[PDB]
Amino acid sequence: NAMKTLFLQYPACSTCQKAKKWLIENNIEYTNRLIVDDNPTVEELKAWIPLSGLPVKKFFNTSGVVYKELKLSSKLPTMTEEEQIALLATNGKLVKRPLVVTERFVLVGFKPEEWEKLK
Amino acid sequence: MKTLFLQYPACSTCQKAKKWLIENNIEYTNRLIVDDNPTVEELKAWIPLSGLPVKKFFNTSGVVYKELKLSSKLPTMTEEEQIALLATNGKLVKRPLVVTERFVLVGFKPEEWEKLK
Repeated sequence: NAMKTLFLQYPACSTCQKAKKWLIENNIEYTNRLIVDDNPTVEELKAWIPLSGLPVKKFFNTSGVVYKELKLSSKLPTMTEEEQIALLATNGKLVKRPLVVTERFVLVGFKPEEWEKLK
Repeated sequence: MKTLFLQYPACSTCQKAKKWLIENNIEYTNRLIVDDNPTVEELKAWIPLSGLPVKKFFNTSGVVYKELKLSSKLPTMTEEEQIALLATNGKLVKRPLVVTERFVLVGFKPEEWEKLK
């Protein structure tokens, strides 16, 4: 069922295309979602981050221009998780992509070694 | 290098960890995590190596953790504040910890300790 795997991406992004190619190659049904047009909300981020097992900074798009001009490189430490999550929910360009969300795990960016948990 | 195995004798998960390292022929050096507690310099290097949030290095069954309501508090604290707290006393740190040059493991999840060859 495609409703059990949520794929959040930005279609012009090069890592996304690769990931999407991998999901189809591997026969994984999923539900598409545009991370920028329909950006993660606080309530989502607050469920997705713990499931990912990763630091909240790992959910930042550090290749982004929006990241760059808000100087988040320097600012992120000085921010609490609450503040970092609140920020993330304000702009989808700020969120790492792609993300895949399932009931048991969340994957951040495209790491084929890790995306195998979906098989 | 040495493989530090930081633990608390009376803890049953550390006991399970130790049992697993011996069973699986992995060479380690025992360290008492309470008596010989992780320093700020150790935490600042170990935390990046584990790939976990700083949050995950807290002993969630310790007395300070519970009495300070550290589950509701920790997200209101910066990484640096969390590390300075963690360094104050060994009973605050999640156990067991295994430390090598390549990586750091926190708590005992048998599948993840596969990295130890």
